[PDB]
Amino acid sequence: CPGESLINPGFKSKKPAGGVDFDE
Amino acid sequence: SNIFEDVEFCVMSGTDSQPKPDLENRIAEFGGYIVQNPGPDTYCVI
Amino acid sequence: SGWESYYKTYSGRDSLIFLVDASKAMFESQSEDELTPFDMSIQCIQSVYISKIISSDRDLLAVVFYGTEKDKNSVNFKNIYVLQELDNPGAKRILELDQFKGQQGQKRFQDMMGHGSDYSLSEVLWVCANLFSDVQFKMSHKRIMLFTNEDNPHGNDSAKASRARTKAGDLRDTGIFLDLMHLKKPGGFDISLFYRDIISIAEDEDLRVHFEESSKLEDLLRKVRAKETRKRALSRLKLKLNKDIVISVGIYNLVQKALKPPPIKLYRETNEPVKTKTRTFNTSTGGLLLPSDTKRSQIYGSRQIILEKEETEELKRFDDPGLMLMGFKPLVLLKKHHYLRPSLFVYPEESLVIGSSTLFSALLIKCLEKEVAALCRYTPRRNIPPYFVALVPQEEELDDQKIQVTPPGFQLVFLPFADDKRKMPFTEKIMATPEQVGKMKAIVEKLRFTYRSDSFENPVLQQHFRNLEALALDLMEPEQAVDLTLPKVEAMNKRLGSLVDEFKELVYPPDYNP
Amino acid sequence: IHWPCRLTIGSNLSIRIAAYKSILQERVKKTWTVVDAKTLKKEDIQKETVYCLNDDDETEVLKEDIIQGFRYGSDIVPFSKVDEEQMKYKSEGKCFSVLGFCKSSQVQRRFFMGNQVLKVFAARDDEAAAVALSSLIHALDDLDMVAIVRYAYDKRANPQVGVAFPHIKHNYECLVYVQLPFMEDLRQYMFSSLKNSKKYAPTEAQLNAVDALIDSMSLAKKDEKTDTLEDLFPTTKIPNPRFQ
Repeated sequence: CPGESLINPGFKSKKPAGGVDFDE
Repeated sequence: SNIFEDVEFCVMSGTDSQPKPDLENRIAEFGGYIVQNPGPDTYCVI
Repeated sequence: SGWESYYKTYSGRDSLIFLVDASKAMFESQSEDELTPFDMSIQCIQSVYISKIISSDRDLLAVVFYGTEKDKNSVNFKNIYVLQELDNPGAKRILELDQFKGQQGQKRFQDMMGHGSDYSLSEVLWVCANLFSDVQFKMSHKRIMLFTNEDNPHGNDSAKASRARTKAGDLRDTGIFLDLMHLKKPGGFDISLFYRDIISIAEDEDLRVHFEESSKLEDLLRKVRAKETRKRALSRLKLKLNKDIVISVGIYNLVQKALKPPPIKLYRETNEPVKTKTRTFNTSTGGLLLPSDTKRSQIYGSRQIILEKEETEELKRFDDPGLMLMGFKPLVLLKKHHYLRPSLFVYPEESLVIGSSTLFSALLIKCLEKEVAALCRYTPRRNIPPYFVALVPQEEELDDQKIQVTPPGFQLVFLPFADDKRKMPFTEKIMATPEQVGKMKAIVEKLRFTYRSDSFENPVLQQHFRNLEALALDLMEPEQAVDLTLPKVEAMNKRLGSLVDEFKELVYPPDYNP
Repeated sequence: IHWPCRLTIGSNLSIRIAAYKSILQERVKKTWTVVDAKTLKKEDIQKETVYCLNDDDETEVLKEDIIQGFRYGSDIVPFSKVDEEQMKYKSEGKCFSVLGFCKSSQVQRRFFMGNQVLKVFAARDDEAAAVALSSLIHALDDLDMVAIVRYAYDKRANPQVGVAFPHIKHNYECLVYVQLPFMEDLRQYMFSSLKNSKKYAPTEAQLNAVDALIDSMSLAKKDEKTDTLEDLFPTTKIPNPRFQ
């Protein structure tokens, strides 16, 4: 299934916390 | 031996030639009291 | 009508096995300022080991090497060396794998296992299947990730290729999922040449020739430090629209505080876990005292009130555990600032009671249509005071990727009691002039940013995990995690060129020292 | 009791503020003491803790020979308390800083964490802080945005990330702060959808019956058609029955 973490199957992969990202 | 007894030694990181387990075994062979962590009664830590 | 009309017609634990090629082709590196493919495989294995240790330590991992002069396995198949059998990950395994990490590690590999020996895939798949069968714990998933940089290892023999194909088919049928992490190769790596019949699932665009290393390597190298808990129901309660109408529901916690792992006591000398035991005995008799012989006492101004333990438990008994439904309240009356406890999630069960799912779905649909929430008394367990809660319907939501982001059901929010609120001191209302509001609006707009539910990391927990990992693996120093929670005031000042000074002049009199 | 601090947008703008615990769970202030049945004295009863190793002789271990440790996936990692304090994540206590401003719709109440809600006003005496906080609250309300702030009661307290949003009333205004979750706290649970479940598709009659039940069991009424809802069952104004 797309967007599935390769480490723990059945769990949703999450990108690293980007913190505060001010917009243009 | 009879000279290396009743002494609290502590080994946490041995040299490459003698890794920690074998070095601790050698220390025990001499009769020393091995302690996995330092305490209030310890001659020194190696 | 004769013999015509009377006759008709989440569980277990995940596992993973690392398969690493030992051919000389994996050892050579293309130019300098680059890491050899075997080193990349080892780095990925170590990262996966750390991620499994932190996220879920109950999983099973194994490491097997093929194409080596030496061999080791429960079946004695040649050129097969099972370095680590399927077992729970540990620091010792990571330290053992660290031996081959360095260039001297590569030389140690060459001296202790060899390289360049011929091999057959069928043998490797046989040993992998045997390893999977050896363990006894329930197997929710079975995965084999093959790290190699060769397209068709059997480029001269067809019998070996046929054996590998049939064994791959057999393993796929048994319920084993196979993935390939193709590494660098000077010419070019293509999956359709030989592995098209081995990979369990083929992506939409994978038959093309691959030049750069596999993309999954980047994901694998991305260490994740966060405990993972499988779906589990906190309780299976019984919603009661009436004394006769009843439906079983399950309660979950979508948001739960992440506490650091509890510590334990170790004996300093031997460094092994010790046992904790507590007991109570009479100061005079000096004999074991059971809770039955004790009593509960409370003092109130020279007066002692004494009750039995059963009486103390009875004090809090109001009604049997469950959700006793009441009328429906418009969602407007649920004030945002009236927050007491983290919300819970209520979902149908259909197991304890048959036919509850349809009623729950109808209630959800009509509550969403009417924009109301079910007010109900809630008793999580026996001998607990009841609490008034509101079930606000939740509408299922999905993103462009068709991946669930908001499960359907009810959101249970605890409504504070009268005594939960607190009185506040009187404060005179002072109104700021429109110019000040405009300047502050400009500042706010200049400091706008999109917020995501997972945009921040708990610095304490991350630092604790990094420290524990460094001590376990004897790292020279522990990596200092960047605190994303910090305001990063440099960019804030850069954006606010002169707005801060103008606002201060407008609103702060000349004589003021914050 | 008021908690004083400073709301700091950056390194140049700072507004003196005082925070009060608007909402807090109410517990019994008096504990239960254990006494012997025959004799009603708490002195006689006492608690003793004994530590022993997992050995047949069950050797007793003194309190001074115990070291704190943690589990690292079947491997035990000693971690002394002094080492923990030395390597503990240090922070600047009593900090209230604004990380940024985000649209209100982005923050949903279902993600609220913690066990308390704070209400923040300007300092007790000065009026400059009052006007500054009023301007900030009005700007946030007009733009429909909420601040993402970092909260820390003291240096010992663990820092947290929360949402502060305006709250304006006819007689007083303030900033309501509620803690927000970290990525670790979030739980990723998959639940099968009910809308497309054929076996779980109620019919028109069932929907009509549910609608009739919902209508008949309304806890809100119209106040003489004056566009002012009246709450028939205001549970928020009921004292906790457990204390009574």
